[PDB]
Amino acid sequence: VAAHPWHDLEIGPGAPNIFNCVVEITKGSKVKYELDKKTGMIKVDRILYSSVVYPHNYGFIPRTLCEDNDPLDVLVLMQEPVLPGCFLRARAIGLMPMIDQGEKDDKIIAVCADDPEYKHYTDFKELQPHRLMEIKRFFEDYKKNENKEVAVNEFLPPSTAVEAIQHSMDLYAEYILHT
Amino acid sequence: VAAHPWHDLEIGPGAPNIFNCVVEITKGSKVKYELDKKTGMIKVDRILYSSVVYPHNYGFIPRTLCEDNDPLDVLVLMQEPVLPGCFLRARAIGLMPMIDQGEKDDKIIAVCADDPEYKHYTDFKELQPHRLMEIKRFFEDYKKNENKEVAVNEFLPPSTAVEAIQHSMDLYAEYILHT
Amino acid sequence: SVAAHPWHDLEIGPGAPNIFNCVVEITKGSKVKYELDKKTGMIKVDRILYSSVVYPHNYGFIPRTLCEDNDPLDVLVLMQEPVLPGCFLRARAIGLMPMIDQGEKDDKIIAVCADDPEYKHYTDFKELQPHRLMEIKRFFEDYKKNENKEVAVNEFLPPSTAVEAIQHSMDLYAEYILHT
Amino acid sequence: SVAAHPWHDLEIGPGAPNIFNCVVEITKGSKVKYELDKKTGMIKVDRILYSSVVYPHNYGFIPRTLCEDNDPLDVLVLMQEPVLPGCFLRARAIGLMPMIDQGEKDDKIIAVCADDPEYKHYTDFKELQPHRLMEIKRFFEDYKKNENKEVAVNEFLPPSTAVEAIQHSMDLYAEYILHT
Amino acid sequence: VAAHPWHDLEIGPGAPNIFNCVVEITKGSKVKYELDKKTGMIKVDRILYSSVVYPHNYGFIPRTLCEDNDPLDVLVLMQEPVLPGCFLRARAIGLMPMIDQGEKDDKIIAVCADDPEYKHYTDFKELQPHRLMEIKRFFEDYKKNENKEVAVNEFLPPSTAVEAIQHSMDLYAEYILHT
Amino acid sequence: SVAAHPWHDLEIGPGAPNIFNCVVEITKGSKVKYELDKKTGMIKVDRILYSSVVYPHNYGFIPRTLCEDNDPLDVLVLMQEPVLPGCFLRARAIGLMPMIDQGEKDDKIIAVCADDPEYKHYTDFKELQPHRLMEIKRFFEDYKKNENKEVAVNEFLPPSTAVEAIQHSMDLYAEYILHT
Repeated sequence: VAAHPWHDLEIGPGAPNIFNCVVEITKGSKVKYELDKKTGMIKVDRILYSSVVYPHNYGFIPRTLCEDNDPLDVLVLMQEPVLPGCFLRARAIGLMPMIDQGEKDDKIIAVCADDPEYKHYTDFKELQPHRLMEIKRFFEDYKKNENKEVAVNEFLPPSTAVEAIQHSMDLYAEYILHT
Repeated sequence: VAAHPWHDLEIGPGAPNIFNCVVEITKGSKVKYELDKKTGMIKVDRILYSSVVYPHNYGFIPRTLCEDNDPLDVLVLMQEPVLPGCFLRARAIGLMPMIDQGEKDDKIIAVCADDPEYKHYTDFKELQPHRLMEIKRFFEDYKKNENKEVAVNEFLPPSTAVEAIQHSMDLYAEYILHT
Repeated sequence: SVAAHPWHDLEIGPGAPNIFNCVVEITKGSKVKYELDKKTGMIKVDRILYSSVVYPHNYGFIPRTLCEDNDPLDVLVLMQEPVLPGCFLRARAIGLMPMIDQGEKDDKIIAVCADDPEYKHYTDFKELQPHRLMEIKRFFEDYKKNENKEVAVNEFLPPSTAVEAIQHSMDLYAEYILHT
Repeated sequence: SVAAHPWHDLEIGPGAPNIFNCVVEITKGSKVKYELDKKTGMIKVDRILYSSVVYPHNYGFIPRTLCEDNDPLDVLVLMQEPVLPGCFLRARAIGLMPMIDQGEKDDKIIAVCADDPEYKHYTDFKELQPHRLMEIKRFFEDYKKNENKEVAVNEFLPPSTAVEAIQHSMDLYAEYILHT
Repeated sequence: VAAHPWHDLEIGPGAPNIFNCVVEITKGSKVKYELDKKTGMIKVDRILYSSVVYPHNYGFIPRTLCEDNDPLDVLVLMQEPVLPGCFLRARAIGLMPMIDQGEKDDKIIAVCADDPEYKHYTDFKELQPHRLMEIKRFFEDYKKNENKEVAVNEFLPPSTAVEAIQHSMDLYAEYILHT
Repeated sequence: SVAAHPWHDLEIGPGAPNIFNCVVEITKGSKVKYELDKKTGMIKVDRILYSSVVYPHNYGFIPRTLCEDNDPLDVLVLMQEPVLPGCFLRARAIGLMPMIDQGEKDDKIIAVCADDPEYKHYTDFKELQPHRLMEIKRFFEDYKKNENKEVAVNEFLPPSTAVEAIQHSMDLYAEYILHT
């Protein structure tokens, strides 16, 4: 009756537009936590190799799968840091296309649907431009001292983000059948 | 063998007087976490709509049930913040009667039984009066900017608190039988 | 060279009244009500707040301003980061928050930090999320309630009103402090 | 107006010796041993503590006091919240903590913040939980152990003894610093 | 499919030399959390009775058992605090022999294998001497105000630590068979 | 006695240039770029950093030093604990970090706190873990990138080079500030 956060937590009734999101990393963290797929526990993947910190809460969507064999990642904008392992309701407001070490790794940019400040945003264009620059720079830089290259491209609108999410929902459901 | 914190964690040998308490919210937090009953995970219910913070650690008693269909809530006084999802041993020292949006929602005021500073308190009357005022004001105010009203009444002695706990223990055991 | 009294010896700045130096007294998230000690220029604990509330933003005063209550003009400064009490920064007014505290007028400026890349581009409080304004209003209405003190907060007024209030404080300081 | 040396230029306050201004040097929870630099009035890092220990409460000194060790009288201030080094607050003595540090006497006041709603009503250290007193004693016994320095802490003495010690420091300051 | 952190999390392929470590206590904490063996949850065992804090992250090795019937404890040196309940990969660099209330209770001193600063240490002798003194003093003192005595002896080299770990791995496997 | 301007009125210390007083402006882990206001001696917010980066260590300046850019000599101080802006500590140089910021030279000292038991025993930057040096270099290369400002950081130079740079700043201060 205790849930594995990727398999057992539901994506939520309003998916793909509104979805449960499991936080892995807190805003301001230098610790890169990640879900351990096997156990469903949080593990330290690494300490970041630069004096950088995550600009926002970061995690993944339960019952999603991508071509890299992991759930779909999400950056969640909100007033407050959230603890790793806790889940929240998020609305997608953009897609951030990236290439990490030659491999495609697009990520959702979302807001917390239960944050009174942020829940009213629907589109990444409504954010201050500096914010977007800060996010882009973070992803370009956070693995630089590991001699890894991350290319970050122009963000794409919510309708693209939501298609990405629906596609990962499909890929997950297709993986669950075989098992 | 991994526990759901409401169903699988025992209430403890000394219940109802002394009980295990699962912390949901840390002292000083603006994040209102709560137990997700289905999964047993911690979720963000909301960010508080006012510039207020929880005055003390806050959570629930495992294997308890109230008329609102949730476990019985507890405010736990102690020297240190405790992380959401962690449990501790608590002694009830009072009952705080409230009405939230017309619905009865009484809460226990407790101390941590393993805090050397606080474990020796047996009654809410032993606390400084200002503390009680601060607690009362918090519950009156924390949902005000959501246009919700919470009436908070005079606190009741430990013997009342312990009856409330025993009653929730009964209501839980009665719910578990049907299933 | 001389170490500065932050009220008297810190300049208000070239862009005033529009953009001005601001001395932080209280950090965002604080339950400690620090204030300028006018005699020494040190920061003092006035009180610990009597409720489980915290300052929603950094808060301080404008140097070389005076109000009828004998104090510099108060400012709430929105920006990404907490700032330490006693440090100063450059701020731009985006509104005025009219209040009455224990029957006395006590208007406060709402501003943004002019050197924060995120917030320096705001010019008007109406550009902020509505919730933000509600949180700020509620704070000032609630923060002295458990001291049985009443604060009424009225609708916020535009930047041109803010700027006029700042200019007036500047004149009252010159009249009462600097020139006699 | 003049910016203040916090030892010399900050007044001890109208209620002294009972209630007095206190300058915080070290914040509750800190492993950094800050101290007043007597020459400049700035705060300096004296050392990082040599053990995994932290100050149990805010700690500082009383302005315009002097002890035989050539320093102001030290004070441990109990209250709800951490206070920043360099800020001052109003405190009430509730006891005296007699100690010997490397063979020299070094009594310290134990006090509460007079403007903290929770703690301002305490008048005597015996009103605190026994554990609190044990933690404080252990801290002072342990905090220099890894520097091979010995501190013996004796049983705490009542407020009337505290107040007498404060009055004496006030007199020694007037004698040695103010009047010559 | 959700893991009990002692039973269900693997010790890791490189054990005993490199092992998964479940953090119980964060660097800087006055809260002594510990694993609840029954549930696999984190619980508050006590608030420390002195004004002391853990000098480093602290936890236990999954699928290990000692003569005191608990998993083997580990102090993990790294740049950053880690949250209770999260696991990480650690390399043993020493054994710290202790006697707690007359009972033998040796503990591993390790580094995080994924911390770029610390992963390159192989031996406790490579640490500044003051660090070792600080650690030793912490264990000698942290239970003093509870009138408990902890004797801490000279640290022993990595090869001893690794034998201790292998032995606890054996004791665990021998306990698992009966069940 | 006089309250001190931290650049002018704080002594560099008896052990200089080897060991020197250092005034912290920015705390380890901070995204706020504080700096000394040379006119007042107060700490001011220069900017909030334009990237999601943080200072890797405590950072400040040496009192009674001058560089061609009209500012005291900058210092990065390694130690166990964050230190508050405006406080001073004793530091030992272990290297020099040569940089060019927007085409202008801007060498900075790398040092350790002389009163931190862990770090006071280091004498040379080569004794630090290689990763530590890479993190520091990357910080200075990256921290102004989103302001479209370029900083090139070159290989670090030994303590004897650091010490010479400090001595030179001391002489330039005496020449330009103290003696005229």
